[PDB]
Amino acid sequence: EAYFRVESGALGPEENFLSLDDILMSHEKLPVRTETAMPRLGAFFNAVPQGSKLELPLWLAKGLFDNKRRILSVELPKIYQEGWRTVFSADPNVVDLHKMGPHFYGFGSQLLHFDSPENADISQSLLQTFIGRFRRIMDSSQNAYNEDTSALVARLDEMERGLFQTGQKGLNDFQCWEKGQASQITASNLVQNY
Amino acid sequence: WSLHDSLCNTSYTAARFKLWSVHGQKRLQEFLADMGLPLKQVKQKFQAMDISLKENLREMIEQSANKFGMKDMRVQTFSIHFGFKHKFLASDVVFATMSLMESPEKDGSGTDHFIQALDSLSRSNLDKLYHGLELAKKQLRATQQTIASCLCTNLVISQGPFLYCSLMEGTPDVMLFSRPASLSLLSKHLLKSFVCSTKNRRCKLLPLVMAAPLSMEHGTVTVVGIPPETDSSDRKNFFGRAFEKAAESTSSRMLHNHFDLSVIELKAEDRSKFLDALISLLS
Amino acid sequence: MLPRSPPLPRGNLWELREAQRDYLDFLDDEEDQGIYQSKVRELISDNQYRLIVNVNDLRRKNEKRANRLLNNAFEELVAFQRALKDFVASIDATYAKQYEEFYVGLEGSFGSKHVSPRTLTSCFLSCVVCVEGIVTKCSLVRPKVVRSVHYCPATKKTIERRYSDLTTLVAFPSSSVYPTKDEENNPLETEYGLSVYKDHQTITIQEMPEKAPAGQLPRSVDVILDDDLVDKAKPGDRVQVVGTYRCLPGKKGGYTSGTFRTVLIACNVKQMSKDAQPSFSAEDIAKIKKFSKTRSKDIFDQLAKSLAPSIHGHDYVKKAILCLLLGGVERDLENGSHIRGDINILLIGDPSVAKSQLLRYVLCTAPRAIPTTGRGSSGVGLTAAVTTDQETGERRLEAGAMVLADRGVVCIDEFDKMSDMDRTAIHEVMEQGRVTIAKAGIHARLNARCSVLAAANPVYGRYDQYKTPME
Amino acid sequence: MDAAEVEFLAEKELVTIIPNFSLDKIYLIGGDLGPFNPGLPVEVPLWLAINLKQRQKCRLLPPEWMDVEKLEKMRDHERKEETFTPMPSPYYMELTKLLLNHASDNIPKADEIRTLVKDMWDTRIAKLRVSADSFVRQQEAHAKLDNLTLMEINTSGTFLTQALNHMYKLRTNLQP
Amino acid sequence: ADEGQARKSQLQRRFKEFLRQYRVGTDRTGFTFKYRDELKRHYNLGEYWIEVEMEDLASFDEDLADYLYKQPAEHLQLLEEAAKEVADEVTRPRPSGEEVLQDIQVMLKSDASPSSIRSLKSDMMSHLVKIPGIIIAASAVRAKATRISIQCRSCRNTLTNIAMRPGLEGYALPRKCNCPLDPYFIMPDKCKCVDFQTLKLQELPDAVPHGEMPRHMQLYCDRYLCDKVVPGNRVTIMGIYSIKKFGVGVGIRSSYIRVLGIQVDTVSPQEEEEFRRLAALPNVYEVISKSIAPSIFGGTDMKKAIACLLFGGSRKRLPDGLTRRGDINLLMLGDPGTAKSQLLKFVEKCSPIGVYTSAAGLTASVMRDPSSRNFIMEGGAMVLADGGVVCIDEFDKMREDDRVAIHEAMEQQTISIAKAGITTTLNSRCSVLAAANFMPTILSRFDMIFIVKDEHNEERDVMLAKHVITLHVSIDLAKLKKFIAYCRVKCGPRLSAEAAEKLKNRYIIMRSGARQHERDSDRRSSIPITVRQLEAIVRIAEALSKMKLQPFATEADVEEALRLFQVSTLDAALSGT
Ligand SMILES: [Zn+2]
Repeated sequence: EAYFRVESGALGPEENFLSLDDILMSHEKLPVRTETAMPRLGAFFNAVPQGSKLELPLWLAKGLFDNKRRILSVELPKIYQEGWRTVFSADPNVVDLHKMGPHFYGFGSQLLHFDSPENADISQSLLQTFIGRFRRIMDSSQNAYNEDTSALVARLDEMERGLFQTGQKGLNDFQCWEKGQASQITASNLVQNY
Repeated sequence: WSLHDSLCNTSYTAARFKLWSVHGQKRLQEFLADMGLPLKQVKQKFQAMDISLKENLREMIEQSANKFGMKDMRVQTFSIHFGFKHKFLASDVVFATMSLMESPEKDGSGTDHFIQALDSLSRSNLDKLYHGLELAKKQLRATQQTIASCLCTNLVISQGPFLYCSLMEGTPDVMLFSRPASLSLLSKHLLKSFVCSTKNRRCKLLPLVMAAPLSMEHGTVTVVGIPPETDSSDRKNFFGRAFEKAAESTSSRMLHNHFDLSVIELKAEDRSKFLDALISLLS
Repeated sequence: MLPRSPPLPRGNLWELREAQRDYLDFLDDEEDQGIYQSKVRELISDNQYRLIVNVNDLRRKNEKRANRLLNNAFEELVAFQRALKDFVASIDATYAKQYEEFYVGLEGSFGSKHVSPRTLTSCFLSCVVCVEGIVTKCSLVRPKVVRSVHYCPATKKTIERRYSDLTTLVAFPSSSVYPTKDEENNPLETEYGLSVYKDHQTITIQEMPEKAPAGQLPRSVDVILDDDLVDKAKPGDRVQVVGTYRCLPGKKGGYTSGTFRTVLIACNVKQMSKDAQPSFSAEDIAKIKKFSKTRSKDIFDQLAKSLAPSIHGHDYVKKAILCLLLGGVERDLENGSHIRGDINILLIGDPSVAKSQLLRYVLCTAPRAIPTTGRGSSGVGLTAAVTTDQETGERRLEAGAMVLADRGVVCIDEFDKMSDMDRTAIHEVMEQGRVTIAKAGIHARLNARCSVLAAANPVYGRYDQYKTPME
Repeated sequence: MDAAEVEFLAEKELVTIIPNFSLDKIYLIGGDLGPFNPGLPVEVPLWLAINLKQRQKCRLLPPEWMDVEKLEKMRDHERKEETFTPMPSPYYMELTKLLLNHASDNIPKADEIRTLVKDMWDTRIAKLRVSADSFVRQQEAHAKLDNLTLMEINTSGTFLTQALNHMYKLRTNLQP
Repeated sequence: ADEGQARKSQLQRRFKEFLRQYRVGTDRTGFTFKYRDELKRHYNLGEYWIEVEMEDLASFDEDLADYLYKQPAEHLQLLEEAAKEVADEVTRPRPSGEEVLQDIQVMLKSDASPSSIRSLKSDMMSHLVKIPGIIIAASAVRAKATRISIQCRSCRNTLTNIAMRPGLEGYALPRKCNCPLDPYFIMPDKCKCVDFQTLKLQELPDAVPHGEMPRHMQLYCDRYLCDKVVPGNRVTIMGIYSIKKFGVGVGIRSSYIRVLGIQVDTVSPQEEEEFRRLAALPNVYEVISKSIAPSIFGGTDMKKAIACLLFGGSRKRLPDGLTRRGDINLLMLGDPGTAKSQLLKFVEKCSPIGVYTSAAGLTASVMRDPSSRNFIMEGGAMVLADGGVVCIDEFDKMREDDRVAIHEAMEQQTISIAKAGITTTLNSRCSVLAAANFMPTILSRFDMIFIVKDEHNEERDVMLAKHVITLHVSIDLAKLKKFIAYCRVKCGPRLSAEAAEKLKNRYIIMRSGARQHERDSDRRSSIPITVRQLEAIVRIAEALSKMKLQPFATEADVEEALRLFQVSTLDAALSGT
């Protein structure tokens, strides 16, 4: 109630520095093709050729990128390719955005700092998927009371679980006021140890 | 409860009907048949019984109990309604509270059950009352299975001026009555069944004295004393003096711990040393 | 894993007037990129009935119609197939009359319709669905009339008659009375040459084994193929049917039970598993003609080294297994003789020397390979066994293992736990190449030109290195 | 916010009680009260009427808008109109909870007032999730809520605003 | 006739005022409208069913809850038509995509004493009953036309909106078109349908009068009661005992129970921590292996090993799709002295999935069906155990064919029969815990052999006198199972670089002497090491290091596992010679 973690800026211009969600977000891998040799460090993948397909975290490919593609170029995973961008248009209420994740909107908004050609078509997928999956989170979260919700929440990602936990915290708080139950003073964080 | 499981357990029709001896269990059958109550509706819970039977139940039962020698069958009490389905008689609250405070399985100090029973008297806790009605049932079905023991085995000794009984640990559901407060009711129902059962004319007017083991480690039992039973008994007990003077004479180890005097804890070895001097003292 | 599209979306790179006038506008397709005017012509040059459509396109073109088509499939597919004949007459009216009626399949990505026979409830009635699963039977292809043509030898006229049953998209039960005297005066006579029949089958999809909750007997569903979709599925496959869902009522004696039977009137079929590799690039054939020329000295050894890297040692055995995977040349002389062109390999040795491994690799490498053991295989179940049918009750010859795997590979592991009376059933099918059966009411000769790869544990449990190779 | 503070803001509404004790004017930091003449009406803030009722020192009175007839017309007016219609008091839910729980015997026909209030509430909540779905569905940038009371706002606000922020972000991530 | 609808329009109004007005809770705390709120919260989620309770209905209006016990057929309709008029004034205005009001299947439960199947006398025909039992079968869901519409054939006259009656009763099509005699057919395009199953309920085992086979009854589930129970469940049905109307004796009918209420008899954040700390505590190993065999005592190795089989290694898919095992196999050789049957029963009881077998068989069979007169396929036990564990005793009693097939099934982990008309495959994913009493190859299909042994010294006899009363007298499983259920599904253990060079040098030196062992003595039978046994070692170390949620195994357990195996292979060494 007073532990206010630093929130995630993974949807705006640039992720926050201290947010433990973005730190684990950017760690996810991404495919690149190198433009030069990689001397003195070919141990991991001593030198590495130019024109080689490698898998690197996102944070690494932040500074190793330039406009001229001096060191390496990037190509998007298939989840954001043209293939799946039609699937997410058929009916977005069917996809398991936890397997295709578990950071869909967080990752996809950082792949816009690579000035690829099809950006005007990724920032339209996300917008049209989130709008598609809305009337199923506005209604399965404000209307699921004293139920086992661990199956209404099995196909969501970190940007959506944060909202499914705000619908419930406002349902279970009006239903606790209606029943004269939110008058008793209780232990706040000690019942967490118990 | 159902209408059947509450005739077999009220210690006022479980005495008259003698619902512990197969010879008189058919009396219950005849009583039910004289009213037109199917034996399949009487066995089902009362809230689910058909609506066409329960019209004048509380009259066709008072009537057909004259034909059997039970004329004090209607009493005067009160009842409360809260809402849509909440309907209590003032003698259901009592049997539920009295059994939340004296639950057998102990979960802490002596003042852990007291709190849970004080809780279940305010309307904001109908989940304890509605729970303390499943203990009060479990108790009442485990009392007619003890008064059925000491009357199909004749453990009521006629030790002279007063009857006498005792209990055995090996019998099931005898650790439930270990408390020195839930033992008075068992004895007071035992006397009511007995006085109706025996054929003598002397035993029908002698007070009872009962003992059941309290503590195996200290090796001690608990003892009570109840007035001579009758219909119009004045209810003026007299054992708080008898036990005192008897322990004084024998000079044994006793404890008058409670507030009422007629309940004592006694060494398992001073039983006879105490009892003989008491027999002589009451005379 | 959820198949939310017939084209695997991961690695694809490597009144009734509005509907009919909107479908036509969609089928114009010229002004944007000409995707379908490149397909109508394409099928006219191949003489096809139906064309496959992508609903993914219908969405981008017109969302309202794409939604109204996945929820009222009947009234929309009777307007699609009309405004398709209309658009084929707008190219070649001569062709547009060769065929009675056109058809239109579907494919793409339906939102919640991608269901299994276990999830196919009764909220999908009259709705395009896309069922996946295994075929576990087929029916006998039978004609079915859709039009008659009669004739009056007396009046020299010619009357027709149009038929319809409950397995149409319009569903009026017509009677097959075949009129013989329309007016009591003149007699009639049917003309079969000028009438119109069509094909008709009935298969049974069944839920995939590894998708069942394993507690029950997995659910099934009945499909009604038709009009040259007919033989497109054999027992034991993995299909993705895309067809309307329908309930067909009945009445036996003027009194109907409410219970109905629901079927799936298929209008496309897809084999999920790719079991062929003839799709090569010109860059690939370039690579191939390079590699075949680089060095003629060391290309065989270099081929065999890269055969099964997951195994150490056994270079000779890999060499020979490669020779198997290639094969010889089957010569058939002029008089009619025949000489086999296959290689049969046998591997014996102590336990745990990767024999089963080599077998399980040769299985997946070659196309059309069949596995088999030495105890789960009888002498007759390998080649061909006689049985009967349940519908007709007359005998036939079910093909054993070594006849399914024709022009293929058969992998027999623990070839030594096979009784003496069972090996003998192979001596004809391993050299002469064809099985001959003369049972009670069956006299047949099946072609079984295959190749055997077999593994056998030696006697004495381990190879006593002192006795002799023959003992 | 949270319901237990809307309930705090709602205990400032004025109601009318009938005391049965003698007391002279009191000068509260929020006004004046009294004098309390036994058997004579007086108007006080709720948080005092409730607290005096619990101590058996008064007898409440039903507010005028709390009539079983005018309410049976509000309940129909609400279902006819297609926008949020004006309501008797900005805090009617909390009034008809606190009153009817603590003074249900001084209010005639409590268990019909209660059902009509709940009928109104169950509609004004249905209009919200339609007015909060067209917003997203059409990607608006403004929405005029007409006569929403603070309680309806607070029951589904901390979700709606938090799910519109994540939409503004997704809609303005391509400009730079 | 005219008073019929006038009564109904007065019952459908008193069943509506019940849902609209019934409250709970007291006046001190605060109230709660019980059924409006559930109607709304179930409609907005898209469920369309409430669960009315009969005690409430009784306590509100006493007459209605009696009609509902006497004429349930023609009153459930009024109830379900008032639930639809209340769910309309509560959720409206529906937002955009739905504006047609659905239909609300009103279930109903109760708290009343259950009858039994043997107490269904014919005077209970069309009265709500309440019986317990056990589901024994389950049909496949089908359609059932509810609102049907017909059409003439010749003149093409329609007569639509006809409503079927519920239950198992058909409909009598007219014959007076107003055209030939019966000119009416059904229009398949216009007929609303709902699902329906058909179960089979057997009477509880402890209520058979014990001279015969238990009797059973037939049910009829509906829209939302379908696919709610699985053959093997305990239930409590509230149905309308009724008769089939599809119109041994002259006037005999069939009878079923139209179910309209069903019940079933029997993870957390804070529960996670009692798994966490227990996996983290220093002596995490022995605490389990101590509380997995209370009755039988002696030689905890035979209990050490069983601890791993409950967890198992992990399933890897190399790039080649060449998957690897994820289970283990165990053999307990030795005399049948009934000391092992106890252990089998325990491991079966405390398993997430498990079957103890001595019927159709273990593996699949091909049997000539009487009806079909043809061969059909019978998947036995090892196809029903998905990831579970199968226990076997008397490994020489099983049918010759069956033993061959179990050999192949433990070899490949799937069963593929190619016989008369059957060519299918069934993935066998289970664990074999075998007890012996034998080729060097079926023996080598396992990896761990435990034979039994004893002594007779008088201090040993003091140990025996101890063990006497340990049986003369005669960490919990209820949480052990729910611990494994979370441990198996959260750990991804592999080996660390050092375990590799440990195992290489252990295994090479295990091989290096088998030569001089078998080159001289060669007693016609022995057992050498094989790479399958090495892979068994690796998948044992995985299951050890999964006890601790430790994502990387090390030398912490490899040597003790190797010594466990030095026991398990020397056992078969002594037995086979
Ligand atoms: Zn007609």
